[PDB]
Amino acid sequence: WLICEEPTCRNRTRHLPLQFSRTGPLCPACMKATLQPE
Repeated sequence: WLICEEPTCRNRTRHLPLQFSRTGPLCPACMKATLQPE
């Protein structure tokens, strides 16, 4: 899941310019962990 938060979940912030995959059924609450680094 560390590979999820930093590289792939930062690319889910590239979904945030669109914001329909805000909910996103892939990983349990893993975009806020990317902000523990950002």
